[PDB]
Parts: sequence; C-alpha cells; structure tokens
Amino acid sequence: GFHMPAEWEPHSQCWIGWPERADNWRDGAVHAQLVFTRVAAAISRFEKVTVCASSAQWENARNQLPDHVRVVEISSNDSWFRDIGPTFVVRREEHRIAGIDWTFNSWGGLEDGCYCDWSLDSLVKKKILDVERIPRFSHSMVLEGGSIHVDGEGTCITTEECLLNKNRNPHLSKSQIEDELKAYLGVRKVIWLPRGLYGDDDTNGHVDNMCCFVRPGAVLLSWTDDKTDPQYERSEEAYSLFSSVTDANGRKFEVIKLHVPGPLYMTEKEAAGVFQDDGAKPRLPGTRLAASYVNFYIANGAIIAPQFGDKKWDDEAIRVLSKTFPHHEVVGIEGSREIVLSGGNIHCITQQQPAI
Amino acid sequence: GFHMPAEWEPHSQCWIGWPERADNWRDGAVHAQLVFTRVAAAISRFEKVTVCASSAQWENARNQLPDHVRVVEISSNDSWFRDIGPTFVVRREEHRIAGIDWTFNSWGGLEDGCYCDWSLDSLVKKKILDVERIPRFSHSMVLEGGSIHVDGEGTCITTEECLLNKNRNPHLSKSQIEDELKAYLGVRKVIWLPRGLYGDDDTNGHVDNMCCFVRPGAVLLSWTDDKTDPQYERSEEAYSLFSSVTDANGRKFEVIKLHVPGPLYMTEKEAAGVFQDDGAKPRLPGTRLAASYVNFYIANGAIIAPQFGDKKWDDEAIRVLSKTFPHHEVVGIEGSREIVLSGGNIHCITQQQPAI
Ligand SMILES: NCCCCCC(N)=O
Ligand code: NA
Ligand code: NA
Repeated sequence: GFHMPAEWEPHSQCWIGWPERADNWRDGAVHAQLVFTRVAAAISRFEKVTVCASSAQWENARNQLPDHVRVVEISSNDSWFRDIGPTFVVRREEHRIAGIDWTFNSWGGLEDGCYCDWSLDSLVKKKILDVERIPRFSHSMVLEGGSIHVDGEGTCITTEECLLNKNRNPHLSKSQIEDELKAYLGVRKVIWLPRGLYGDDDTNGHVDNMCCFVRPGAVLLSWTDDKTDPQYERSEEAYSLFSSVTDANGRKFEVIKLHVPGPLYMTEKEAAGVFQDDGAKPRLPGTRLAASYVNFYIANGAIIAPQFGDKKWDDEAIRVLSKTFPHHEVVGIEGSREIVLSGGNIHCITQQQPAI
Repeated sequence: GFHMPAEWEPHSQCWIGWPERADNWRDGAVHAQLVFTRVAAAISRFEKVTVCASSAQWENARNQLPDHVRVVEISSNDSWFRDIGPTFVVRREEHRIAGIDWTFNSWGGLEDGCYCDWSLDSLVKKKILDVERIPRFSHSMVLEGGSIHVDGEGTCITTEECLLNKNRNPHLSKSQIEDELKAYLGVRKVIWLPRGLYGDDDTNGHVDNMCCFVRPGAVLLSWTDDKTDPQYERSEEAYSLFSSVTDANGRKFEVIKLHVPGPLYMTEKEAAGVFQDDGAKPRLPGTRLAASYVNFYIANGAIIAPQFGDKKWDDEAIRVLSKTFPHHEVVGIEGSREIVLSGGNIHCITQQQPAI
C-alpha cells in the first residue's frame, strides 16, 4: 500500500545538494553556491531543509546557510538531488514511509552519460535514508526523479524521449518500464509525452522541464508562441496529447501554458570559467540552455520559481504561477540562470520528504 | 540550568567513530574495524547506535555493521568519539538538551599532541549536533570527554596530570579551569586526582583510564598489588585522596579496586603493521600499553567491558564488575587489545546521548 504523494502535499523536509565541481560549475561553483543558498533559505521559510555537502565544502555551506537549515556531510559526484536523491513513498492510516533506491547511471551510463564516475552519486539515496532511519526499497531499473511526475491520485506523466532511451534500460520494454512505475510509485495510469524540452540533451528530455501537475486534473506546460522555435512543435504535440487523454480518475486535463524565456545561450565568459576535463561533457559557448519556468519546487505554502533575467517572461511566469497556485506565496529566485548553465534548475536541485 | 548527567543514566543513543588511518591502526585498521563492530553490536542490544565513517569507509562500515545500527558520513582525523564528540548536557523541568563543543587540540597541540592535523576532528562536535538539531554551546577551553567523570549529583573527578598540562590550557589557572567545569557540567565540586594511569603519555593521564563513578559516592579505581610496578604509587596516591575527601553532598567515597592486566607490551608484529609517517606519533616495539578495565562503557543496563587476552585478569574484571553493577549485564569484548595498541579502549570510542 505504498505510493508517491504529489509534491504539493505536506512535507516534513526538503533535501538539497551543494555544488562544487569546477568542471561543471563556473569559477569553482562560487556563483552556484549563492543561488543554492538563496533557494535553501527561501524554502526554509516554509518547511525544514537539509543541505548535503562534501567534507571539503561542509564549513562553506554551514557558513552561507542560516542555522535553522541543517547541514550534513554527504559526498556526491554532483549536486542534483532531484535525480540522485531517494524517491519517497508513503502508506497513510507499521512503517508509513519509505524510499526507493532506483539505479542511477549519470543520465546515460558510460556510452551517453554526463560523467564517467557516479559511484558516490549512487550511494546518496542509501546515505540519506540511513540518516533518517527510513526503509530502502532497492530497484535495479535506471530512473531519475526528474523524469516522472505524479498527482498523488493514481496518475504519472513521463517522456518517451527519456525513459525509452537505450542509454537507460535497454533490457526492458516500454510496457515493462510502465509496470515498474505503477508497482513502485503506486499509480494505475501513465501518460507518455513523446518528447521533453528542446535542448535538454543532458537528461534526454526530463518531463520536469516540460510539464508538471499543479493539482488533480491540471498541468503547466512549457510553451512558446514562436513557431520558428524548435520548442513549438514539442509543446504543441504535448498539448494535443493532453486533449486526447484523461487522468487515472477520468478527469479532462486543464492545460496551462508557461512561456519559456529567451531562448538563452551560454556566453564565452560563462563557458570560459568551467575547467575542461576528459571525465565530464565539454560546455561550449553558443549552447542553447534548457530553460523552463516549469522547473520550480512546491514547498509547504510556497512556489519557489526560477528567474533567468529575461524580464518580460520572468514577470509573466510569476503571474501565471500566482494564479495557478492561488493559496501559495510565489517567490522568484533571481540568478536561476546560474543553475541552468550547468544543466538544471530549482526542481532539479530539490527532493521533498513527505510528512506522514 | 543545564548539567552533565551521569553515564549510568538513560540514553537515547551512542555515537561511535570508525577507525581507518594506517599510521595508527595496524594493517590499515582491519583488526580494529572488527572490534568496533563487536562493540557497536553489543551496545546496540541496549540502546540505538550511530557509527560515523568517512566517505572512503562508508560502504565498508555499512557492510560490517548490523542493519539496526545507523551509519552516517562524518569524517574525522581519528576515531576517538569520547574526546572529539560532544559532551551532552540536559535541563529537567523550551530546549531540554544541548551539547558542549570544547576546543580540541589532539591531546596536546603541535608540540605534544598525537597528530599534527586535527581540523576534521574539530568539526565532529558541530556535525553531530547539526545532524541531531541539538543546540551547541561553544567553549574556547581545551577539554576531552575522557578527561572528566560525573556522578550526576554535583561532583566531578579528573586529573591534574591532564588538565594542568601546559599543552592544554597554558593561560588558565587551575581555579579558572575548575570554574568552567562547574558552570558547564553543572557541578559544585571537582576532585583532582593528581595522576592517571602510568604509560598514558598519549592523553597525559585521562581519568577515564584511572577512575570512574559506579554510583554517587562510589568509584572503581585502576589497581595493582605489585609495589615494584610504577603504577602502584599512582594508584596508592589516588586511593589516599578518596580516604580524605568528600563529594558535593559531603558523602564519603566507597572505593572498589580493579586490577590492571599485564603489564602489556607491544609486539614487533604489532608495531610493523603501522605505516611510518611524520604527522603521527611513532609506535615502537616494547612500548608499555595503557591498559585498564576501568575504560569501560555504561550502556542502558549493560557494562561493555574490555578483555585484553590476559585471562587471569580478564576473568577477574568481569567478576568485580558483575558484582559492582548487579543490576547491569556485563559484556566482555574479546580483542580489546587491538584498541589499546592505538591508545584507548571502549570508553574512549563511545559518547552517550542522554534521553530527555
Ligand atoms: N547534468 C545533469 C543535470 C540534471 C538535471 C535534472 C532534471 N531534474 O531535469
Ligand atoms: Na544524456
Ligand atoms: Na600528549
């Protein structure tokens, strides 16, 4: 009787890593640390937070973060807890909470991943559940928490582009992958968007950059009105798909558009501050960033939302999110661009722990 | 209104470190790891245990330890949590528990300490209390938990050999030192044994290796019958002091003698197992081991006692302890010699967290 609750359901805390690697984070992560800190501090106005930092970084993190934020020493290859963190499941009313330890392979493994070493990334789920004394359900299937979303009422959305990629689970068919999601997330229906966001070659189109539930029966969808942008056809396809399906309880989808910023491109400055290495992916100037306002975190009573420094769409997204979540305080995080330069945003760096 | 409760009072958990440094533990610590495992398994029969291992050892510790033992990642320079973990204090009838973060300096600093780098060790207290979300009282005075003992009724016992060494707090008088113990452990009287155990030049004579309370107004004392042994005059002297002095409530001290084993000396095999490095104290053959059954741990209704493989005195200690602690299950830990080779025993590697 375990299932994954919706993100907007109450949490007891939020887990976040701490960026440090010089080959992914410009200027040895100094810029990224400031934003991580702003995100943690914002979330901690609404729910407890634990940031996890390496040995070498523990003091830095402790120094930057207010005291009501807990800092623990957990090493990682990189700081993306949405994907390397456990996925918590609950059984409400004698263990009422547990965590799923999905196999992690750096978003594509030796042939098509981001780093050739992920052995510390792989232990993060175990380590966290050990700190909390929460039971771990281990799974040999490759999965990242960024690649699924739920409504806590039986429905899951995901993308084919990610989950059906041969760099993940080449041994499993689509319908075998679906059976695992249903068994382990406690859902009875999976909606497969064909594609994620244009330009998300890091993760191969994680759904959490393209689409998310905001309540039972309604989703936000990354969108552009520019039919010359390669995003348009993906967004249109997903929109049609949502018109044709219903959720696990038979609701018609209310689709709410959320216009992407930019498009945004890495500068020569931004590329130049990243140390170059032959065990990481070479970040080049002119690369299109995979930027969507959809990559936000729902905290108890607040939406923690990206701002990329594109004023028109930064302001429009705050407006859409304020009306979409009328009972939440919406807090935009200036400097989110510093996270998208390295492959993700606010939702990618968080992992909620549901209250029981 | 905080005070240090006595060791025999109820605990919520025990903290232990994980040995790894090969310049102190023979054969890269493989012998000691087996013993710490045994010690933690034994304690875990009576109270929740958390072992703390570095990143490089986390999997190894998690493998060796039973599932009901929590394993977290807290790196340290060495694994002596009596001295480098926090000293918990409580306030009975709003925060009811806190920890004291004494300054640590590797048992005598750059000049006379055990290793030249202790900066990981210095953070262990912060980190443990951060994990537990327990307030921390910072203290600038150098002190080790091993150098003090309390009855939980206003009395403290320690040694001048340790606390009045110029390698600890050279700018404080005896009186100033005594003031800080009173304010911070909530004791009204401090008994100063002049000396600890012979050959304990690591710690400069921790009381936890010489003498401990059994109950208010009663103590076990490290003892030999051999008056040709250097230990005799130290023991004799301490015995004398207990005849003369009273506790904080003006009770007289029942003393119970506990015969030391050996003398024990480090084999050639033992010394050669240890890697030779300049930043740690060079372990030489023929060196007298600072062994004493007094270095035991009181868990919730158990006594976790050393056994050094010197059967005469091994059996005698269990006897004396089962007698002295008739409401407690005594538990001997074969292989305790592996710990003493690196300069402490069971008491030295534990740190109780009082239940509130
Ligand atoms: N370089 C890997 C970036 C991870 C982004 C995760 C996500 N939730 O889309
Ligand atoms: Na990839
Ligand atoms: Na010393």
